[PDB]
Amino acid sequence: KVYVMSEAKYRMLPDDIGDWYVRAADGQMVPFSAFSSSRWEYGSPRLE
Amino acid sequence: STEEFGKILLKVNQDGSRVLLRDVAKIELGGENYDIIAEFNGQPASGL
Amino acid sequence: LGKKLLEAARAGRDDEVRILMANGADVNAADVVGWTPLHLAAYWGHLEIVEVLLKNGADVNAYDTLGSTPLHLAAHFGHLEIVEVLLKNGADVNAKDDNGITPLHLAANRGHLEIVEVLLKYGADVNAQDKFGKTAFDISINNGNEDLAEILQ
Repeated sequence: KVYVMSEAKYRMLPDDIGDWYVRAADGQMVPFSAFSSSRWEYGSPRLE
Repeated sequence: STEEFGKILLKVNQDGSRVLLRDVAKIELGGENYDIIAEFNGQPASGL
Repeated sequence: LGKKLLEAARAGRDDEVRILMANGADVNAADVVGWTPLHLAAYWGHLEIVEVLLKNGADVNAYDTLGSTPLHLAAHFGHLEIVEVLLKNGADVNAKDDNGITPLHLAANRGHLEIVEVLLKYGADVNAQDKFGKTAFDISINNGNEDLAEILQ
């Protein structure tokens, strides 16, 4: 297989989300912080 | 819920006004098909 | 020791929370994500423990690593009794997380009509905007909750 993924150090902290940029149609690079909001919640890690 | 499907954003107009899915469609829970209808002694019914 | 309080405050073990704070366990003890016992109590809806924590001097405006307060959680999860107790103990009603979201924004978004009125009663800025420039009214209009939109004019 061939796997693409972030290097460990860029996917460890919640603050690393804003370091990731997406290119818009107009060509400008947009950070995740620009078009996203985040919050801590609780959920199941194993649904039976 | 129908509430969440209704507020799906189709587009935003040039004057900044939003076009939601509920502005071009009716959102209700309904059968995958309306092809099979059953009655038990003339009374509305389903079955297996 | 402060770890047991975090776990006990979450579990809703009313008895153990008092026993642990009798041994002076950190009542502002934060977990990995920055949640105090008052966060876990506010989230899971433990009214008795929320009061017991605040009466033992728990930081009412304690914020997690994203800037969310116990009031944010209480308001968002339709906990009317806990919102009142928090606000009675001087909880910042206009508190903003790293996104600029307020307890009103959250309560309004989930349509907790009773909580919205309690928040407005304590001077919740109705014109308060998030990072996307949305008021609690903008939310009610988009949600189509006309009962809530009436309260925010």
